[PDB]
Amino acid sequence: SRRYDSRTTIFSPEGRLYQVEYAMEAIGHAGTCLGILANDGVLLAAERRNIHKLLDEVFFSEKIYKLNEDMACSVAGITSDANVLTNELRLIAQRYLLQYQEPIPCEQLVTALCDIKQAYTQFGGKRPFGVSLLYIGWDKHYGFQLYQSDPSGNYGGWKATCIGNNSAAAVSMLKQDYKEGEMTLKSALALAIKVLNKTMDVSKLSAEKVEIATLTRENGKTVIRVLKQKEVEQLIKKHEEEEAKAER
Amino acid sequence: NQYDNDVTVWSPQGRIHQIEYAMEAVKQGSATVGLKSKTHAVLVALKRAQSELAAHQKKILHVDNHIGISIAGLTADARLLCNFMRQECLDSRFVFDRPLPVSRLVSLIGSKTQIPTQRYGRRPYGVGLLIAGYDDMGPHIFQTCPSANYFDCRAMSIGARSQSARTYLERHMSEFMECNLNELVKHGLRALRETLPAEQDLTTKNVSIGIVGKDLEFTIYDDDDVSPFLEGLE
Amino acid sequence: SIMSYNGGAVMAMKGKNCVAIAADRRFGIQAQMVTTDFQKIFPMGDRLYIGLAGLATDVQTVAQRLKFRLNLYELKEGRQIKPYTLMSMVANLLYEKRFGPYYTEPVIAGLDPKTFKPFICSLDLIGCPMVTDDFVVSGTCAEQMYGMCESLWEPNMDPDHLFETISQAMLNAVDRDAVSGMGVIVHIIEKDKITTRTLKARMD
Amino acid sequence: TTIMAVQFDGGVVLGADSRTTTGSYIANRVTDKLTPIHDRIFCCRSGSAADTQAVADAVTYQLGFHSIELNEPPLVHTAASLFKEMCYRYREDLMAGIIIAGWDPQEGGQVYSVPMGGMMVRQSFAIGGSGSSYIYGYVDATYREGMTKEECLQFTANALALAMERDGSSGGVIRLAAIAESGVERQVLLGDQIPKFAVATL
Amino acid sequence: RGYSFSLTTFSPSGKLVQIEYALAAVAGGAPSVGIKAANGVVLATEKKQKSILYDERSVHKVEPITKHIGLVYSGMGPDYRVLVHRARKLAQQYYLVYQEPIPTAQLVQRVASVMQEYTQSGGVRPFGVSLLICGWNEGRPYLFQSDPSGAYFAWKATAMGKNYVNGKTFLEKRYNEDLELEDAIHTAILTLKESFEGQMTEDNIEVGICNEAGFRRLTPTEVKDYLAAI
Amino acid sequence: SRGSSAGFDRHITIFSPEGRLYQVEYAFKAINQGGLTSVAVRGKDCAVIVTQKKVPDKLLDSSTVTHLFKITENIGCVMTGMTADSRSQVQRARYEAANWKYKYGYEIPVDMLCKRIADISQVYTQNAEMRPLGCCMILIGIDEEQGPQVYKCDPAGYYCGFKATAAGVKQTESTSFLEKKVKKKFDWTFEQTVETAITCLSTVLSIDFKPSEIEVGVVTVENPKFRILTEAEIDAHLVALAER
Amino acid sequence: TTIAGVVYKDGIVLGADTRATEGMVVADKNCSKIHFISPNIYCCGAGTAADTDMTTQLISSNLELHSLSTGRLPRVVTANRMLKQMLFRYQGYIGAALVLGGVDVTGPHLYSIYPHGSTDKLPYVTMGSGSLAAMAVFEDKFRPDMEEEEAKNLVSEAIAAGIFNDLGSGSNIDLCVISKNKLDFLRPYTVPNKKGTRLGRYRCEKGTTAVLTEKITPLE
Amino acid sequence: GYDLSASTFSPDGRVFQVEYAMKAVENSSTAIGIRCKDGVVFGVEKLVLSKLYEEGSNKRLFNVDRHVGMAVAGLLADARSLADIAREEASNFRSNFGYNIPLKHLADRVAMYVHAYTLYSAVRPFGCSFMLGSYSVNDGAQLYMIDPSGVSYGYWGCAIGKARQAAKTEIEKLQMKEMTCRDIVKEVAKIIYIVHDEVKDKAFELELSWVGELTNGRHEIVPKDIREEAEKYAKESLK
Ligand SMILES: *[B]([O])([O])[C]([C][C]([C])[C])[N]C(=O)[C][N]C(=O)C1=[C]C(Cl)=[C][C]=C1Cl
Ligand SMILES: *[B]([O])([O])[C]([C][C]([C])[C])[N]C(=O)[C][N]C(=O)C1=[C]C(Cl)=[C][C]=C1Cl
Ligand SMILES: [Cl-]
Ligand SMILES: [Cl-]
Ligand SMILES: [Cl-]
Ligand SMILES: [Cl-]
Ligand SMILES: [Cl-]
Ligand SMILES: [Cl-]
Ligand SMILES: [Cl-]
Ligand SMILES: [Cl-]
Ligand SMILES: [Cl-]
Ligand SMILES: [Cl-]
Ligand SMILES: [Cl-]
Ligand SMILES: [Cl-]
Ligand SMILES: [Cl-]
Ligand SMILES: [Cl-]
Ligand SMILES: [Cl-]
Ligand SMILES: [Cl-]
Ligand SMILES: [Cl-]
Ligand SMILES: [Cl-]
Ligand SMILES: [Cl-]
Ligand SMILES: [K+]
Ligand SMILES: [K+]
Ligand SMILES: [Mg+2]
Ligand SMILES: [Mg+2]
Ligand SMILES: [Mg+2]
Repeated sequence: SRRYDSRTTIFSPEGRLYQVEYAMEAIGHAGTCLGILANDGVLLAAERRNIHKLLDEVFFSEKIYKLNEDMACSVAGITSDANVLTNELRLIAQRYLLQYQEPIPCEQLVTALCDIKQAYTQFGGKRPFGVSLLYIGWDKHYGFQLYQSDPSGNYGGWKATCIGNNSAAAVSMLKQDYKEGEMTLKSALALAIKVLNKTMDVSKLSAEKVEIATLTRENGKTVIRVLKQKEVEQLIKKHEEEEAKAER
Repeated sequence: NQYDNDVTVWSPQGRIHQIEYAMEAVKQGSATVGLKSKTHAVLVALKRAQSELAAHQKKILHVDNHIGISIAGLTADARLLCNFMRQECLDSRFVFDRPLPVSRLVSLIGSKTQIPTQRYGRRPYGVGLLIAGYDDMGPHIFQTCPSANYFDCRAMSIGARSQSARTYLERHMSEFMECNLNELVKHGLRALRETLPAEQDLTTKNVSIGIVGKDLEFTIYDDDDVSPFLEGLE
Repeated sequence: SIMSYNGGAVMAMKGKNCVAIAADRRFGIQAQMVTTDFQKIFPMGDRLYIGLAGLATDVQTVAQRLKFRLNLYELKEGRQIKPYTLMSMVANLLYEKRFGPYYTEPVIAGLDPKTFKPFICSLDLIGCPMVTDDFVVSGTCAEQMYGMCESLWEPNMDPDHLFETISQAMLNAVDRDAVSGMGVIVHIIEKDKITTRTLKARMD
Repeated sequence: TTIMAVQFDGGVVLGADSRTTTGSYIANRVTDKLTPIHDRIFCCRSGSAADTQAVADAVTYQLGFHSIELNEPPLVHTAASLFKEMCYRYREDLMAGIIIAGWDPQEGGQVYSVPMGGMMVRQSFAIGGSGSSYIYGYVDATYREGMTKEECLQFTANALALAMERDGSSGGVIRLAAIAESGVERQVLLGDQIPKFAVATL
Repeated sequence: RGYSFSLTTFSPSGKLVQIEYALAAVAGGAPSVGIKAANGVVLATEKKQKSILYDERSVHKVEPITKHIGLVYSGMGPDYRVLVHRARKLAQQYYLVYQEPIPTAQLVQRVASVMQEYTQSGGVRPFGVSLLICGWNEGRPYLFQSDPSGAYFAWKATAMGKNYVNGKTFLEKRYNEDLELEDAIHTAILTLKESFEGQMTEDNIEVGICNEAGFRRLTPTEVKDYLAAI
Repeated sequence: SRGSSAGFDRHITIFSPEGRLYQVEYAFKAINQGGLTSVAVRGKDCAVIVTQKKVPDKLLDSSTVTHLFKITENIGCVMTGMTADSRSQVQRARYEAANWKYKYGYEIPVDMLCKRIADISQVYTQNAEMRPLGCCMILIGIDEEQGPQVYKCDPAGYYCGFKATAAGVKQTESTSFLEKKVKKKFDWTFEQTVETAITCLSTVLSIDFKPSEIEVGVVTVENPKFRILTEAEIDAHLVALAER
Repeated sequence: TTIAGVVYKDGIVLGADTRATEGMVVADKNCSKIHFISPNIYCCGAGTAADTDMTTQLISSNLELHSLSTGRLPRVVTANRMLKQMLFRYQGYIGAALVLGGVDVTGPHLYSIYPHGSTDKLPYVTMGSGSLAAMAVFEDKFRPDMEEEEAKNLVSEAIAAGIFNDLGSGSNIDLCVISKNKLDFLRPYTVPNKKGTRLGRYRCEKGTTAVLTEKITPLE
Repeated sequence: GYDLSASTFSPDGRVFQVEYAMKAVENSSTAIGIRCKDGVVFGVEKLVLSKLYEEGSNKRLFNVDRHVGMAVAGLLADARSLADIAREEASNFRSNFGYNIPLKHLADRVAMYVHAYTLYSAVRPFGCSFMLGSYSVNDGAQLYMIDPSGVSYGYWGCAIGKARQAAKTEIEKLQMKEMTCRDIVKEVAKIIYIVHDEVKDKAFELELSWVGELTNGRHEIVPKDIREEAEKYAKESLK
């Protein structure tokens, strides 16, 4: 029925896809989520929105998802949509392992999901998924990698990036502080906290309010770990001591 | 207005504007005439020519040995319906080894053409047909419409300025039953001629004739083959 | 017989706080040995292994498709799969093919990922599970294996004694079977380590 | 199996033996082969136990629904036609030899045979199953037009007893039912209540 | 055939308004409460029950999913009945495959996923319900909420429906980690009294509990007893 | 809020800004278009349905004008609201019951039948392409353990069992009448069940009936088969009431 | 297999042996053949083991969905209909031969169910390759309205008759007793067979087995 | 607006698309049925829109089974499609159950098919009302009428189309319970002549059919000579 169809998969007069753009507005309001590539690893750091006192803390993270043995992601946008996409990511990665008996290379996983997102903009008459994703991974072709995808089904690779609230401000801080070829997991961790400290300007930054995951290689094996709160408090402490030095 | 775009939307006066609009396609077609006697059924059609160098559109179509049609409205819809009629006739010969009775064929058309008038996104057929046939019940002239209704006729005309042709046919219809073939065709031609601007005449380029009856399979006459019928409109 | 086309034998066996699983190493086609290092035992966890005997192509397919399911299960759930739950997962996979089955009859051996209690079982080709407290056997020399296991196995054996018993059960059983052998591999599973050995074995 | 039904003025009598066999093992020695399909309509079942139970359950369903929709008792002819439709349609996958009998207010007592293959014919009396072979002659000689209900019961019990004596696949108890406007009356003949005919000693 | 286009879409400010409006149906529902004690979970709800004419026992808001899992809701009752049925079926499908009762979180994830579908799939509106789901597995109690978007959250205690914002602040100033189940049942009922209007009987509230023995509804006579102190 | 509207929320079953479903609300109004009221009451021994029987036209065969339907031999029903919608819901209940019996081997309990019908109605409130049915079903039957039962379900897909209930134009007034009467009764339970139903109906309409102006159907613990009273049977009740 | 059931005064007694065979080899000595259907209904299984397992699990599950919905304890007739309609649909290719017994609102009921989908409702039934041995015990000794202990004695004797006279049956006797008031799942009920004890010792000391290769992998 | 789709209720609980379809019926010329002691008689005022049409063109009286007649008013192509539905339901009933479909059941089945077209945006309601009549020794005479909403009731007398009320008021004057079909045909013809507006619509054919003891329970056209006598009685009665 033509009267009720809101026509989610058509062009506007300037060649735009409004549902896609409107979905990108939803993402820009979600929790800030950054990714940083180093020489010995990659990390994801995300603002937690689940912070009410009475929440129970039952899973290992809020927005960090393991995808397969060598990859993880984080998300900004509609949570339920993110649950659908991450489930589909895990399936794709296992279909590839089944078929080739080696892990899916990172960019091929990202591309495979992005083709699904693209299809939702072109046919079917459905709303797109209100999700942007950061992917971290290791594979044997390109080593440590960091990708970003959005509701248009576009993606790109990054050395550092940010999605969600105050992204623009976070990317400027990264542009300035990030050292191409010269970062370590320890200095990327420091930069991540520095960035979140300026972009959560509502308000004073706390371990309860962030989640950090790191991805490294130890003895021919990928290790993916969500940092315990003790470790996050220590990084925040160190960042605050560092600002004590800042003048003299 | 809000009631005129969808064949599924009844208006508040209990009409369906899409069906009425589809009937306009038939009123703007070129005229055709159908009439019958005790022994023959005749179709006469005016063929409209797009330019002086164009042939003149086919208006009369063969359905089966005992059935032909004349068309007014969307040609592509005419062909779709004609193909359905052909297939129903072939089926009845295949299964029963005898010609499909003309009135049963026309019931089939009614039932087929009704369906899209009741389903969203579908449209009526934009074509009206005059149907000439002969069977155990004698000769027949039937008329079909985009509304899916159909009519059993002594004679009929549809298309542009067809009202003149109907008036002529009412005026002389008490004569039709007892006419020989020649008389009957002439009556068809004179009715058709009433539809024309005063200047213009029936010619071998613009007239087409179809005849079926007791001794005669459905046959179409065009071009030089209509000259005998046009001579001695005297 | 379809199950003797490739030949092969697996067994598992329970001790005190430990389990053992063993397999011959022959990949052959009827009479012809093709290779002598063919894998029939596959890790489904740090302390949980599945051994498959039967048609070599289905050994491989069932191991792979099982792994696909298990990986999805572990990512979705918080956690490492329990031994009993793996059995069920495998039962379900096999019975889905009830009317055109995979020709493989697996054994599972493991320790519970939280309690470390010993677990062993076997299943038939359509997924009927059998849990035991001693041993299980599958392959073309099942009768030979039963004879050795029934005579040698004892309750509450330590890792060293379990190793000796499973080894002797396997070696002597396969030595009466034309299409099993060409080497035996044995895994002992303990809380704190896995020990993997190939045995000195007849190669005819 | 041996099954039988007989029309009388105002109703029907139905009977069956009670033996279910797999090979020559008796899996049930007291089977109830007379199954109610509606308040005054029964079927007697022979052939495959599984097939006849499944078909009877399905027809009970169809007839019950039909009867609620019409708000009237079903015709015996309608029950029979439903059996026939299913037994004819699936004749290649079913082994079912059925007798449908009952009472309705329009046509009274009626007996229909639906033998294997799915034809349907009304009869004054019907016999079926493996044991029926042994009683064609008996029933052809003994049947009389205008029998009472009680005579029909006796005639049916005698016929079934004779069949049961000779057919390895029939035996056990005789189950009888009488159906009329006033309702259904069921009984069992067992042991010494089964009519007896001496074996012929020299 | 069915409308194949989404009835929930993005507004220019990035909102899925149909989900927002579903949340407004929830907020206008009858109040519901969940409190995770140290040794169990309690779910309690008010019956929006006019009339003495109602047979209070004929339909239940607090429902078993499995031996070990139960549900209550706030918002549209008939929508809830759809989700109870699907949750039960999801729980059985799990059991047939794994031969272990479904962990509470896995059940929530699967139900939440059904709710997400109804925000995107063609020709349908979202569910106008939020669920509170309790269970016991791996030696421990769980309380979850699942909202019309398909988002789900693990709570120590919460309230939903009419006056939920105040209910939550009442629980904040009253829940503690070491609290027992018998105490928790009380505080759940007190939380309902905060927004009641009507005088509470055992016939116009429903209470369910989850512990190591399993999930069950408290009987009228058991509720009556907890109400004597309140 | 307070009667707000956006987009197509008055045309299809999508949420309004307050979270309402206008199209479902309008289906309740459609129940009243027929101008009729029904009442049902359950006691310890029976359950009863009473409804108005309006035959305005003399040319109608009044034996075909009814709102009482047999669903199974043991379940009866009264329908209120749009007539063809009601017939359709009656057929579907007949189908559900018969199918339950075939699959499960015992008669469908009245509560499960009412629930199933309600769950079917729910789909119409969540799927945009069809309207809700503008009718309300009241079912009566005997449960072996709980005694006589009265269940009602509505176009929102809500359902409930009752001591007594009503439907149609004077539903509220009937509800108040019945509430006032049970409060007075011991163990809050109706005892004179046919009388209460007819009296309730007669009060809220202000009519005082002839036996041809109402229909009455019953199920009892001693006689669980659903029964429609004849005129003469109904008249005996009207006369017993008239004299006290 | 030998499986059997009896209706007694106050309920049902079900019985079974515990042998499973693969060919003419014992594969399981302690197979559990008495399956949960619902808290008041159990089902013995004979025939193809995967099929008895899967069929009873599926029906138990669909019945749990049914009772959750009705709020009532299920009926034996219901389990019977569901099992038979499924087995009929599969035309005998699901090789489940079942003894279904329970106690419901209408009292105790016992059915035998065959792979092609026929069922018989009877006060005593037997299935499996030992079914004739067990049936002979029943024909010889069954009485109506037995007491609980008499009925348990009789079902164990009938299972024993299969265990000892049928090569397809062996090992232990399991019972299940179901009344209005009680469910006793007696596994094992009796252990009439036992492995003899080992006269020699084959405790092979470390190094007896020659080893080609070893790898220790430490875990957490 | 609230009146575009049969899947949309108006705010007062009406389905305007069904009501508009009913208006199509109410614009059509009048058809009547009368049940009497020994059957059912149908009459239709069949307006002749052109003298070029054959006598009998556009019948509004159909045989839907050998024992069942149908009389229609409204959009004729919709009515014919309904006649075909009724025919198929009767046929399929005989094939499945093995006897002639009872009238009431046929009426209820086709009513439910009509009703199915009043729920959805995907289809439009039928623009027709129709009567079904039969007779058998077992069931007596039965006359049902079905409207575009799918409501179905039984009647002693019934009229549909634009002079419906004028027709009904004349039908009420007859003691039809005590009359035979032969007497009733004359009265049907009479009533059609009464309600026909000869000023506004110039020409009509009377169409008559019946089913009753006199046709042995077969629905049949009234024979030509009986119809002519009935017309003549009606015309002189108009005097
Ligand atoms: B009778 O035709 O001999 C009798 C009638 C049935 C309807 C009771 N038939 C049989 O006994 C034929 N037997 C079976 O169908 C059967 C029974 C059992 Cl227990 C198992 C397998 C089979 Cl195929
Ligand atoms: B009994 O019917 O003899 C018994 C019942 C089961 C439930 C234990 N049946 C058997 O022992 C027959 N064997 C199996 O179904 C079987 C077959 C296969 Cl292919 C593999 C293993 C087993 Cl255990
Ligand atoms: Cl992986
Ligand atoms: Cl991988
Ligand atoms: Cl044209
Ligand atoms: Cl054209
Ligand atoms: Cl027209
Ligand atoms: Cl025209
Ligand atoms: Cl797979
Ligand atoms: Cl049987
Ligand atoms: Cl036969
Ligand atoms: Cl036969
Ligand atoms: Cl016998
Ligand atoms: Cl669409
Ligand atoms: Cl449910
Ligand atoms: Cl469970
Ligand atoms: Cl409970
Ligand atoms: Cl049934
Ligand atoms: Cl009272
Ligand atoms: Cl049954
Ligand atoms: Cl009208
Ligand atoms: K015999
Ligand atoms: K809707
Ligand atoms: Mg060897
Ligand atoms: Mg060799
Ligand atoms: Mg078969």
